[PDB]
Amino acid sequence: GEIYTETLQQTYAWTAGTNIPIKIPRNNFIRKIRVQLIGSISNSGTAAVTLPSAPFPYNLVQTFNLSYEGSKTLYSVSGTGLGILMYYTTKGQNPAYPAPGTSVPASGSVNLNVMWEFDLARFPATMVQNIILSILTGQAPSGVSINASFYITITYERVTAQEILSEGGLGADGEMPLATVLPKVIEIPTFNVPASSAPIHVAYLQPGQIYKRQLVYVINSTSGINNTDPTEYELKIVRGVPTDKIKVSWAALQAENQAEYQVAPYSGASAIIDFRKYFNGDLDLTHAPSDSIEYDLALQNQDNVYSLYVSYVLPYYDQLAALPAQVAAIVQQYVARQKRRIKR
Amino acid sequence: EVFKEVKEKFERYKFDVVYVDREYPVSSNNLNVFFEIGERNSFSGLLINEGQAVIDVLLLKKSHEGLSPIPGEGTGIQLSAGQILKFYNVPIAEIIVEYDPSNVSGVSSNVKLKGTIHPLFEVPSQISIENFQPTENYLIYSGFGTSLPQTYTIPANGYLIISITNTSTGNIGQITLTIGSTTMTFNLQTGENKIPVIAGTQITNLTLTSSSAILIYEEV
Repeated sequence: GEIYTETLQQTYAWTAGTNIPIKIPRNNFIRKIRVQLIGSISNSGTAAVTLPSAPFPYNLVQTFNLSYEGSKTLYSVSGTGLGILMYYTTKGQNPAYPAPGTSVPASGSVNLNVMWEFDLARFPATMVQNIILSILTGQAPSGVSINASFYITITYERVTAQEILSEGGLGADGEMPLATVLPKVIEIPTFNVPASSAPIHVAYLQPGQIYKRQLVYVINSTSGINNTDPTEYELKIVRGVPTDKIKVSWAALQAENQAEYQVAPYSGASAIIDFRKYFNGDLDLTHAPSDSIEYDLALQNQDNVYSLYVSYVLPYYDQLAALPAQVAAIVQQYVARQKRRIKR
Repeated sequence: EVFKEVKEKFERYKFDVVYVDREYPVSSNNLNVFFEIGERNSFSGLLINEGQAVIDVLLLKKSHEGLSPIPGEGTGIQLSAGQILKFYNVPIAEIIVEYDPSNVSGVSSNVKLKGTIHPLFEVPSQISIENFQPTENYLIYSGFGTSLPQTYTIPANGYLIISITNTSTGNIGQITLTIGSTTMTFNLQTGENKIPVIAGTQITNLTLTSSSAILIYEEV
């Protein structure tokens, strides 16, 4: 239909350690919701305070939670998470001031402006209840004070009753169009994966969604996200004949990100693995028994590994599969286009 | 036609039930916490008033509008410290917890919402309050040394108990309390110290002469 974008008049003050619940108006379907922490970081102290390094400024928003009906969760990433995912999908050009380690002039200030972006394909926001994007802000850097607010810019596409019929009308229960592609960008944290030279089991990818890419990054207690422990990553398809879709050295995994994202590594402890490149198309686990694909890590020391997945689910996945080769072809093409809209 | 039929049917129910957990500070700085449960489905679980403040919890049938109680549409239950609001298949469209206009200033509670929204079944909808008054022996501070790291608000009318324990006996310091336009200073001994107080009284200072264990609570 008619995509059209706007900022919501109403902003939200970034306060330290708060959960700021935001209601996202339900006018049409929602294509992408941008949020920006915009203001400045002030130093009122006598000596020039240098800002914490990566993941800052990103971790200023400790966590994100965009969901509908208060329970069905489309998004769950931390600012540090969605922030690095944002850094890659945009060639390290994603808005993030100030850069890590930058100085707030003694009794003066710098500029604050960070962004996040939740891509909802073409989310049927008119047919669901309450899409609430709760930003649980983190902690203000040491020595400096954050004077910013959030700006929610929402992108609607006037999907009409007519057009909706043209892609398979509604679902089995008719709560969304048949060709709905609900983004399911979740991030599951693992703690104390012990140090090893041989990739030791880190965590399983749980079924109920189609995985497009996975952003894994480890966090040392000392260097934060600027460590170099991840040495050998490994995606083992455990179910069926046991196989290694991936067994690349950390360096080589960061290498594919050079070619893939044309951007230097966000840090020594991060990378991204695109499943469309190790399977034919996206790695689907909609019906695969749980514990069918796990991913490993050879950590120099023993740390915490965060794995953010950019996945999406098809709420009528079977009706899409049980559709006549006639209709399925047309419906598949709408779902197909939508599946790629959810990049970042 | 008279029919005698016999059929043993296997049936199962696969209906997705999504859990929910939302804890929002509720105080003079955050008057409204609002949890969105969708009108179409039904929520069952707990709304926990884990705090000292009393909140007015108004569940509405109609979304997009309220912020006050739309009559017939939404019903309101008042909840005090420790009272749980239990839901049994109550189809709500939004739960709005308002920090009560009548609380003693400074008192806050973390209203947490833990339950699951599952489709609305053909069984009754219900509400009730579990744990109606845990007689509260309300705990204010536990720590050690010779002074307090912060000021504290006393939540209710009752008796302030300051228990000071050390390896000795006798006079150990002083406490200062304020309410409104009054200040009071009290002598502290080891063991129990009991002071009648009214809701909202502030503990503004304590100074001890020797390092001690410090326990402050209110018998209400």
